[PDB]
Amino acid sequence: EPEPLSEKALREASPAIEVFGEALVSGAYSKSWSYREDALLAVYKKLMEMSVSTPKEDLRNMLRAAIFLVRRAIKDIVSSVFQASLKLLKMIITQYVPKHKLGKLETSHCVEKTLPGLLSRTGDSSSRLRIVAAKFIQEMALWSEVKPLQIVPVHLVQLLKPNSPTHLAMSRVELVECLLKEMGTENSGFTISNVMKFATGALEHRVYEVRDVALRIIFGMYRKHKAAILEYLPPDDASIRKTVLYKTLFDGFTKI
Repeated sequence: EPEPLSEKALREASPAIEVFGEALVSGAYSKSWSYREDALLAVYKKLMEMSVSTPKEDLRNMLRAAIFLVRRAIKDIVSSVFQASLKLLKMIITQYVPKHKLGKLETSHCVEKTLPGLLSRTGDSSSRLRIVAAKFIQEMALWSEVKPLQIVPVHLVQLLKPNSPTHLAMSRVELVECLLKEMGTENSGFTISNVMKFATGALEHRVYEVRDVALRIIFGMYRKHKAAILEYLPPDDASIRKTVLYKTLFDGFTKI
């Protein structure tokens, strides 16, 4: 058996316990990584095998309990556990919700409860994991169930603090750059306004490599939206060119 749940865990995981039983949840909370992976794979199996005749309220409660466990496991240091959480999350969004016609409110809940944690992992000190997490976010943004919600792009363009951790910041600017290229600004969630707010914010970041991606984003936009971009930025003059970024920006525009 997995070790007993702490008193803290029993109350917080009550809805999950109600749905899956204490044994499974104890596995999910176990200090043993194999018990955690097994628990998540068991949740995957339990949800996949739910008959369509299951009352909708039960199916919703089960989704919510599964997402509770997913949200925890997205933080896992062990790759097999993290991967099982992604497998489960992708299944809930792309298979379970549509199978049971639960509605896009449930899809929204899945994304909103997990995206912040997924984004956190893109700040990991190991490149392997940063890439895994960012690629999953990229794929989730483009799933047919998720794209029309316009959730992912909006989350990605939220303020980036100038002192934010380098790996986290780099992953964020690269995600925006990548998804913006692929999705554009029509019905995606990205707009000239929210991209420019994000990118110009990122230009203040302390790390050159971060600012450089922000410049690429702006140059990309400028090619398509010259007037809007120039109207957004401070006006070009001799004084502002004393800062290297703006010299680069405005000279770059003139090069384009």
